[PDB]
Amino acid sequence: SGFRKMAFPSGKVEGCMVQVTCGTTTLNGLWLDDVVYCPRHVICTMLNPNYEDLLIRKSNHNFLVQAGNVQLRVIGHSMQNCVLKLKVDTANPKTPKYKFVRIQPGQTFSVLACYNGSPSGVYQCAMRPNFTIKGSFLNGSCGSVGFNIDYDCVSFCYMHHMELPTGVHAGTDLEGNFYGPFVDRQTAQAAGTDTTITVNVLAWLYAAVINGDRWFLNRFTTTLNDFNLVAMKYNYEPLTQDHVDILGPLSAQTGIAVLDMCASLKELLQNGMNGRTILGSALLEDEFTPFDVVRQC
Amino acid sequence: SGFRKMAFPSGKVEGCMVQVTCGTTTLNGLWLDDVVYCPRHVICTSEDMLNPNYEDLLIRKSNHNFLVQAGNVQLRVIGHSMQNCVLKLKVDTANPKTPKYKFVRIQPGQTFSVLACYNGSPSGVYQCAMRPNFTIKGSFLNGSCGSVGFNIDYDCVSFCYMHHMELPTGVHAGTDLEGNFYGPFVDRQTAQAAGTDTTITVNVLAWLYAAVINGDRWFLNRFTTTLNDFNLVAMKYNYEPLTQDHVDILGPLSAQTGIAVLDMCASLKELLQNGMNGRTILGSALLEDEFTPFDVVRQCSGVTF
Ligand SMILES: *[C@@H](O)[C@H](Cc1cccnc1)NC(=O)[C@H](CC(C)C)NC(=O)c1cc2c(OC)cccc2[nH]1
Ligand SMILES: *[C@H](O)[C@H](Cc1cccnc1)NC(=O)[C@H](CC(C)C)NC(=O)c1cc2c(OC)cccc2[nH]1
Repeated sequence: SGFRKMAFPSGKVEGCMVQVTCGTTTLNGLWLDDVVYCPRHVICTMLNPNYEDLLIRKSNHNFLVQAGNVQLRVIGHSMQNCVLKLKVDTANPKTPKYKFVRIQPGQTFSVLACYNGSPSGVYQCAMRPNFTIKGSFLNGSCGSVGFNIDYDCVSFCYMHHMELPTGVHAGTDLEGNFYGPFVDRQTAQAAGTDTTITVNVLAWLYAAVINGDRWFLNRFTTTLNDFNLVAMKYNYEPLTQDHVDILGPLSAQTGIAVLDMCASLKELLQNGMNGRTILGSALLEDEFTPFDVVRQC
Repeated sequence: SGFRKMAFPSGKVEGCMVQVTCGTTTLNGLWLDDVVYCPRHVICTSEDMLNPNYEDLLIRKSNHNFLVQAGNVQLRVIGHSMQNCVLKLKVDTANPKTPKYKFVRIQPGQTFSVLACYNGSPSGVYQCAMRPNFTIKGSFLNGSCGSVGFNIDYDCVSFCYMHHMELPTGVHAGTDLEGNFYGPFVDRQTAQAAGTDTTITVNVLAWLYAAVINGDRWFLNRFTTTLNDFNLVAMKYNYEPLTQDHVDILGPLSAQTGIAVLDMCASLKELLQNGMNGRTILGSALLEDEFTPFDVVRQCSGVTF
């Protein structure tokens, strides 16, 4: 029992992390097979780069790639969306089975925060509805990646690129397509209104229940359309039938019908928590997916 | 910027986790050089667990009653020792992946990372604190036994915790890697009292500094206090008394922020007496005490391994 925000073991990703330097700039790259992936702004001196015109000026020898102390030799370079892809003479012997994945808003993943090619720490976070993440990313953290692990397979879903003036974080998938509307330029850019991930809050109540926290369990039910009315009011994401289907196995575990759980949540939204806690949080937690709960419970 | 509860990178420990089986009980072991460390309660039986005589039980046991599996490989158990509450199963092969490591006994209030494992296979990593009452509030399911807690100092893995049991209340208890329990607990199936917990005052202060460093200053007040008057508020709220040693350890944080320790304490006093008024600090509606002052500086300066 017990319930913690857990990250995936980071070892398979630790073995892919390298340092990439171009000119003055150093950040992190991901080394898989004989390719090294990193943010393309590694080639910048920043307020509106022409990335094609700045890339042109660079040649293979202008890129220094270091895997621990081993200096890799760069035999090719190309730019795909917002990532640069450096061909190196040497396939990474520690490449795990991996995939590249574009996650949907609401899904979760682990971040291995790195500096100069070396790991500092690992932590779990969620792709917000507005396509940002609330991480811990200092200068030099760019190129750190987010990932999920299924048995033996590393699904890479995020690579870090920037901090917004608000202090949240934006980045790309490993094809270099930004999540959200952001661009890799040094402007004030607006995230967008955020919202809570309702299907994740419900999953976490199911987790609370499984752990003996049941005080919020009310004697009401509600309808999907009537709950949704309340969720719009409290900037919660609309709950869909797909979400109900997803919450089914937790419903049958606890014997609490999803729409019953929705009525408990409605009353929580409408009257607060009254100073109590749920799984040791005084807030409604929306960064656990239904899959996350099942994996841990 | 940003501040997260961050675990150490777990790679060096992942290569040390194995699956240990004795009779019908399987759980996790830690394989370092030619030794596999695990909870001795692995040798026990359903009917033995109210008060096992571990010495008697260990004598009836033969190396070949112990199956240490490492991935697809199976390791050759050569010897069997018992050190306090841990078993020491000597195997033929040394772990080629053995990190540089230490065994360390930590203090209440310090933090570490747990690599939660089931069947010798890593499941997830998370950062937690040894509570003042020597329990931990983790996430541990049957078969999570023998998972380990550690800290990393650039190169060297300091193992401090090995998980043994869940108390009837749902919190966790375990030992150091010499098998000595943290707290009054014993490795038997009986009710055992954790006894009163307190909040780790020095860690709450460290986390308020982390909040200031990250732009979250609303709680900063125009007051001061002394240690003694602070420690009167704190005891009322089951906060650990703050010592001069604690104030000394916060000094680097006071210096980078411009906020005297006792000033920050005055702000915490007010927070205990009046709550947060529905507001958050670093995303939390409660006061967080699982970041030590070393954790804050480490994360905020981006230390690496
Ligand atoms: C780790 O494998 C679990 C710890 C745990 C975690 C969460 C909830 N419960 C237990 N394994 C254990 O071995 C603990 C150790 C005791 C000393 C607390 N549990 C048992 O050892 C145990 C109890 C038990 C019972 O009920 C008494 C019946 C059959 C087998 C069994 N094993
Ligand atoms: C890459 O290491 C840093 C990552 C970082 C640093 C500190 C905190 N969090 C993340 N990212 C950058 O240097 C990028 C470079 C891009 C634009 C090519 N820029 C930003 O991350 C950035 C620009 C910017 C602006 O506009 C100047 C305003 C506020 C915040 C902000 N962040």
